[PDB]
Amino acid sequence: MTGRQARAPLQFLPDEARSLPPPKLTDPRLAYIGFLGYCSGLIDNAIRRRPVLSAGLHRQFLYITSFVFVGYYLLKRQDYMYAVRDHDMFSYIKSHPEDFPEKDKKTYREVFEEFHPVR
Amino acid sequence: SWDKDVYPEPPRRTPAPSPQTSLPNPITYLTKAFDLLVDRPVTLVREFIERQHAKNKYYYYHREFRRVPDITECHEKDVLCMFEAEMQWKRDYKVDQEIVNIIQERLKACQQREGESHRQNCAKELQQFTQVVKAYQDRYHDLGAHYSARKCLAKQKQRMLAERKATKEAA
Repeated sequence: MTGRQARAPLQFLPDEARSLPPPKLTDPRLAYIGFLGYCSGLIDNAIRRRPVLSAGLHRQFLYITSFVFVGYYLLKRQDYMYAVRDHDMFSYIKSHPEDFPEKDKKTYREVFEEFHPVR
Repeated sequence: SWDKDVYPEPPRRTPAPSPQTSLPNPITYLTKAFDLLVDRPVTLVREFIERQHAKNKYYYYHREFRRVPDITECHEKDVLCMFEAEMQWKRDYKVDQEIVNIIQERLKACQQREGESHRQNCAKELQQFTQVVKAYQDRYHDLGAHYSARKCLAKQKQRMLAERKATKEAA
């Protein structure tokens, strides 16, 4: 799926994404990203033979900061993409009444089915 | 306690034994000794415990429900209608199983009370047992394990449509 108003620069997030609410701090996805950064720092201390859980706390803090920052911007991009998908979908629902009719909600007083008993 | 009209009991019939000859009667001495050694102390213990119970007063109530309308009034999908519908149907199913349990306990008690003549004063309870269980065999039986409520209404429609064809042939 492509443009969708192909003026469209490279544009990592438009100004229209500042209308939807931004992702909160300590949302569980960025907490999972922080845990993944801490596991990255632990295993980085494990690749070289420096001791684990020590001697790299500035690298631990750098990894956590870098992953949480990048994941924050990617989550804002995710929210923008889902918002524009729903906006385009409901615009197409409103723009064409013919193909999407009201279905007759026949209640179960008059809807017949087969039965097929398991004896 | 319990209602005497849902778990019925016939009135008691007890003779007065007239001893012909005089040995006499070991079990009378033994049941008087049983009364004096068992019946008095357990009664005193129960009376003490009942006073300790009736110092305070607890109460438990019976949980009661309402009538959410139907499954016959729910639409195509409408999951927040079918939910109340099928839970109301499932609670009817549980209480109806226990109706069958009550009738079958009545049949067992009629067997054991009436003695070695089964067919005297057990015709009525066997009659109502076959009645309610014919209703159960007609209504809930041949649907299987994944009953929700909708297979029961499908069986309902299919059975009354087959009997409609039968009475059309009988017309």
